[PDB]
Amino acid sequence: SAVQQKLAALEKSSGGRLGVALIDTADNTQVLYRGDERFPMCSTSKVMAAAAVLKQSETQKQLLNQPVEIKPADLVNYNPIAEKHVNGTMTLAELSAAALQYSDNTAMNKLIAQLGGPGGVTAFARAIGDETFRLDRTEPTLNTAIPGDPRDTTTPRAMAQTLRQLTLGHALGETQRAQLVTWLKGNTTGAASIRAGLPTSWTVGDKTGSGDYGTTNDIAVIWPQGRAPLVLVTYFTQPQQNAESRRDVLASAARIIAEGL
Ligand SMILES: *[B@@]1([O])O[C][C]([C][O])O1
Repeated sequence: SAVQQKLAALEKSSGGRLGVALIDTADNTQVLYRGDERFPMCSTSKVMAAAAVLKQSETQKQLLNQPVEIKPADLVNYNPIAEKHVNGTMTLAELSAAALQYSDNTAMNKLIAQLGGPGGVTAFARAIGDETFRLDRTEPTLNTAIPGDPRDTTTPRAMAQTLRQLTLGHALGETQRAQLVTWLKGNTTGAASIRAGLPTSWTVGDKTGSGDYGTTNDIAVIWPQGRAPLVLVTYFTQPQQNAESRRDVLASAARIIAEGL
C-alpha cells in the first residue's frame, strides 16, 4: 500500500531498521512493517512489568501501596525519581509511575524483583497470550540491543496486540486498566517521538525506549478526537553500536500512518 511504500522509503532514508505495527480498533485492521521481526524492547518493556504488578494487585488489593526501600546499591545508570528517595521508600504505585512516566531504571528493577525476576515479567506476557515477548535481563543490561541477540526482544505485531489488550481490552481489571492508561497518558519522555507526528488535538499515552545501536522505540495508545482509538508501535535500531537516537524517525512514521485514517 501507499503507507508501506512510504515507511519503506523512510527506513531507507534513515539507514536503520524500522518496525511498525498499527491496530485500528475501529475495524480491527492492522498495518505492519517488519511486524514479525524481533527488535530490542529497551524501556518499552517497562509497560509489561508495571502491568504485571497491576495484575497482582487484583488479588492483593493493597499491593500498590506497599512501600519499597530505595538503597544506594539499588541505583543504576538512570534513576531520575528513585534518586529523589534514596534511603527512603517508594510505594509500588510510585515506582510503577516512575518507570513508565520517567523511564526510571531503578524503578523497573524493583518491579522485576517484585515479580520474582525477569522470568516473572515474561510469565505475565504468556498469561495474557503474548508468546513473543521475552525479558531476560534487568536494567541496564537489557538495553544492549545487540544485532541478532534474541534477549529482551519482541515483535511490533506482538507488542501492539498486547498493548491493546492491556489498555483497551480486559487483560487487567477495570481499576488497574484505568490506572495504566492514566500513567501512560502522563508520560513525560515522548514529546519528540510518536506524539510529534500526530495532530496536537489527539490524546496519546506512550512509553519510549532507547538503548545501544541507536535503538529508538515508542509504543502508544492514541485517542483521536471523535474516532476509535489506535495502537501504534514503532521500533527502530541501527547498525552502529554508538549511533545517535533517531526519535525523528518515530515521529515521521507516525505522521505517515496518520495520513490515511
Ligand atoms: B529505557 O530504554 O529508557 C531510558 C532508559 C535508558 O537507559 O532505558
